[PDB]
Amino acid sequence: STGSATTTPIDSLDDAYITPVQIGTPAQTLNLDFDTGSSDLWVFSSETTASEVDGQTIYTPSKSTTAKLLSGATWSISYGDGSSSSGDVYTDTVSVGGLTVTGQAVESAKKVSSSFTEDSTIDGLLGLAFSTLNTVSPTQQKTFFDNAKASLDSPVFTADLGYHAPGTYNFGFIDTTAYTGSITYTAVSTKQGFWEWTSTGYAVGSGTFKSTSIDGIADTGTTLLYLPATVVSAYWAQVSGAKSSSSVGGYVFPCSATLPSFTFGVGSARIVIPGDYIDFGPISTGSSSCFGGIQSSAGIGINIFGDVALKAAFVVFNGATTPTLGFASK
Repeated sequence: STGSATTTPIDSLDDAYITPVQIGTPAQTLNLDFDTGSSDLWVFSSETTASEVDGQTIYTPSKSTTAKLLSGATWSISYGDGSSSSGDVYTDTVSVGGLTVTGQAVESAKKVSSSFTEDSTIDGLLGLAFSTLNTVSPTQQKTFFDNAKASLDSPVFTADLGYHAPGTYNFGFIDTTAYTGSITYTAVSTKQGFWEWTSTGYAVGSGTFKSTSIDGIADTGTTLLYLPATVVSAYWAQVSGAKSSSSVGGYVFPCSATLPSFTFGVGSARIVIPGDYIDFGPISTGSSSCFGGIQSSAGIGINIFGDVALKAAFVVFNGATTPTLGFASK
């Protein structure tokens, strides 16, 4: 089998992407944030504290003839950005882009943090990291990809995120029309439960390539590119007037600037992030200070190849017995 679904930016800055997901019978369609950095499929629901729901579409398991309470199971998750959610668990039929899994753990939120409530466009998350990170207790549950894998034509999914435009998540096949040149594959460590890999270096604008190993994760659920402070300082030094602002929480730059590109290495291959992808707009309405899309990972504890980086590429998440990652230009 295969599946193919369009993913759409939630706003004009590509702060996140939402993908429609069918849950239950008859189908209830919710717009979920596909997150290769976590492993829980959780939704706003009829069980979510009413004051914490503001415009989201909810899953109502009592209206689904295929929903079953997973008795005794609970979940609770905290994300890198400090947001969180928790609740109980149902199993139900879940379909993405024509690909159907029966018996999928659908984690129903009883509580969500303010960041989730305040974002009316995201109805929940669909985790695509390794199932070892799943938070369901006392019986850990599998991700949608893990459940689908044996049925797929090939044990892979791909992310093709757009810049200020829709893109695609495919399951079970590699669309050879969706990228230019060849896909370069690189080793993955699953030791921390992430799609963790090692970039071979970077360049700033038209500058020379610096060969240096940068360990990080491919994370579709993180907006920005988070790299070591040395690398990030070298980037922003090429933008007149750019500075790290502790009050804003990262590097900012004059909105009048033209940003240089940023290149990262994948083996001997190179992915070029255009300068425009690094512009996250005014820090507040009307300001002439703009937020940068490349930020320091210092104090995160890990480097993160988030959407800023991934949207410059066609990315293969290969879930073979020994997983790998593939990157192509597009």
